[PDB]
Amino acid sequence: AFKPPPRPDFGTSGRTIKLQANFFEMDIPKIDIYHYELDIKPEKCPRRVNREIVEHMVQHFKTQIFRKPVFDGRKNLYTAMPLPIGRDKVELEVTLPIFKVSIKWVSCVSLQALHDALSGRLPSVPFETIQALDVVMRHLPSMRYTPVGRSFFTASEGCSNPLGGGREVWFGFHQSVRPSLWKMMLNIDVSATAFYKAQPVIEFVCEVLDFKSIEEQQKPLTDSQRVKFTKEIKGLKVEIKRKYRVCNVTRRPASHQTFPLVECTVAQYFKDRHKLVLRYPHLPCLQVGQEQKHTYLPLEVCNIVAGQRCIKKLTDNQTSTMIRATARSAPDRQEEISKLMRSADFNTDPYVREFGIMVKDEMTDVTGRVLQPPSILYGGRNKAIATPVQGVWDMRNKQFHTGIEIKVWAIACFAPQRQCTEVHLKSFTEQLRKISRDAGMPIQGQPCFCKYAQGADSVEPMFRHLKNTYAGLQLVVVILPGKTPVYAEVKRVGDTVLGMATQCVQMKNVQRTTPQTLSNLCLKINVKLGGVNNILLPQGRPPVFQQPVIFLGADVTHPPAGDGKKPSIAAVVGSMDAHPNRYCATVRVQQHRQEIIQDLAAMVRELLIQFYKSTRFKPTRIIFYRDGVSEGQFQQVLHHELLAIREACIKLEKDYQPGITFIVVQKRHHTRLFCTDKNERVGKSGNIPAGTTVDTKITHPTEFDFYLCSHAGIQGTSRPSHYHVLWDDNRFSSDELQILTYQLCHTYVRCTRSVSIPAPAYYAHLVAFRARYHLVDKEGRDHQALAKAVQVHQDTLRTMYFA
RNA sequence: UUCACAUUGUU
RNA sequence: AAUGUGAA
Ligand SMILES: [Mg+2]
Ligand SMILES: [Mg+2]
Repeated sequence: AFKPPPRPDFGTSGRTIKLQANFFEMDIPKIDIYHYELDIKPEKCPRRVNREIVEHMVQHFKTQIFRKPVFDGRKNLYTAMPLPIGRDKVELEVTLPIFKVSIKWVSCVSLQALHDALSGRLPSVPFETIQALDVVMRHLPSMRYTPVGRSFFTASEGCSNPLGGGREVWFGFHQSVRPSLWKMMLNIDVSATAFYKAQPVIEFVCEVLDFKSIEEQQKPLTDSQRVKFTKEIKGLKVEIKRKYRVCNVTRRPASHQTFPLVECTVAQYFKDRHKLVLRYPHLPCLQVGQEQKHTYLPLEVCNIVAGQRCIKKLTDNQTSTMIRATARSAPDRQEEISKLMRSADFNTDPYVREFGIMVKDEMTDVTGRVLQPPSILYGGRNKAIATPVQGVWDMRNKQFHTGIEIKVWAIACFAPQRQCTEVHLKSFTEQLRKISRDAGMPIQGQPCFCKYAQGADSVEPMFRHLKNTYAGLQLVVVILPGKTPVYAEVKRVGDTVLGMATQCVQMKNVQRTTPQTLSNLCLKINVKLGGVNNILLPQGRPPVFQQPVIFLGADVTHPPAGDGKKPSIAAVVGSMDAHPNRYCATVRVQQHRQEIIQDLAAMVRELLIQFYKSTRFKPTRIIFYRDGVSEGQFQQVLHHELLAIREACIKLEKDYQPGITFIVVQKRHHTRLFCTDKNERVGKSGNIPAGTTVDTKITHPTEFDFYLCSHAGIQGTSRPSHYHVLWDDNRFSSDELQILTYQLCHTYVRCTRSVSIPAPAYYAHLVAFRARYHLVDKEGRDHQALAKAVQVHQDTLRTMYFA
């Protein structure tokens, strides 16, 4: 239950395609790097400050110690050659315009062993070596650019990309060192993010408060303005030589604001001590440093410090500007990455030079294979077969495999009548019934109930009435004016309080209908009512379907940044037929920002029981798609969760041991794939075609992983999903697993398109999202409360309410 | 809330 | 959540 299976073989299905990857081959010497531990006192210093300290230590003690070491920013120092220190732990006094730095030799890192690991010779890739290489490649840019995670950012020279509110777009790149079947690879991608302008605080005030000039406000500021500004600058760093974090903004103007020196004002203090007359004394001051102290600084003497990323949310306009700034088609992105790498000068990096490393300035050529899409089987009387072309198909002249006959339904319109009239509702009903009839989901008549309502308060009593009054009620269609807290309430009542099927529609989609919109809407409706939209062509499925098999999807969605308290949400879905089409859901609230699904065993047990209830089979196989786990958590996650699945099986039945395949689905990596041949590009975005598969050259040297871009690239540059097999009792071959995954990408019911991840994982996402909606504004006893919030009604348990 | 894709995620 | 590109 510990180590990931070796790659069984290489895929052979599908026609070849020439690709380029944003992986750049690295030359690594055979020598041994030497690793030393570093302890810096005081120990609370920022990583930047630590790097500065070590740099200064090397420059001040260059004599008879040390030539060019690299530092990870905390406790790790690597050197290409040994240091005249042996294993001795020495204490160095470093004074920087006060720091005690102890150096103890830890170990040796053999790059030769890494060469053994990249070949077949060594079973595993030694992580210490990878980390060493990463510290090497990260040393220089960490002190030249602004490090953000594994990326680096900078103010692009010659360009200004203002966002408003004292913010601008900084451009940069993700850089990571990764082992491959081929060589060591430098993964390089371009990115952009919001940073605070390094402008005077006065101009920051002007941009925040919308002043063209500071003279627009000659008064001391309204409380609204002072608060609006306080919320913007609080937490940011300003300077005068001296760095300060802004903890507050004084209420009183600099002329009036006082402090004890006996009391003295700020304006006066800057007159007497600094010979400074304040040109804007009517404006307030910034309280900096410790908030228990009384250090107040005028706005005029302060600048926003450069290199501070905007953590706060961007406004709608700032976001629009951001997207316009960073919108790149696939070829445009390929060229920007290439331009970046050619101008990067990695091989002239003195620290890269010290460790004898060479980096190839060209993208790696890779051969992909474009898998054939599955045929999609429909129902009705004509039993049409749809053939996905470039990851897309449609439902024109097609009927659902199993269409629900709708006899009893209602309409609840929370939109104002003056905006969404009865005529609109009637026309909408006619159109929807036409489309529904075409799709094989006949809405046989008019709704038995159609009334207007207002506010969330009216939801529960209206729904309670509906459930009491109309026997055999199948659906309530809820018309919403737009973004409103009524949606969350309709879902709370419907899914968790009364167990009623709802379908919400925006007012604008009722006022102006299109065949396509109504079609997709009919997809959702048919699914919610227990229907089967379509199935994979039975004879076109891989042989895994010859025995009972269940498909599980799992995801943990986490609370937004700058948060605590809000729980993480874990969602697991399971297939309930042989198609596979129908799914059931399980969802739990859990510890804040925990990736490991805590209650997995119980969830899986539920899903297995329900599977048996639906199919009268016990799965001989369990295929588990696990979204969002990064490499650094493979071991922990697999250890807990695999054992959880096994436990769920054992407790269900003595000696019930279905084979488990554990795949990690990853969409948030930095691997990009591009068409080498321009004539292979698809659409306006110029992306690789749906079905593109890569399991060579840039993948793992020993393990079972692959890239599958299962979706059509509509806009920007596609993200090919990465699949990493952490465990496989079923002994899948690459071909069968890749084809299975791809086919699963075609079973997603909310659209007639192949999606970017297999339907189970996507459904898991939808479930966690709905749970987020159930928990809106609700976040021992509190865990019980939150658990209750996400617990769906009994009549909702066997449904696809999350569609 | 029709949907997918993509982006931001010592004063 | 925001913002874009699109679809029978
Ligand atoms: Mg997740
Ligand atoms: Mg959106």
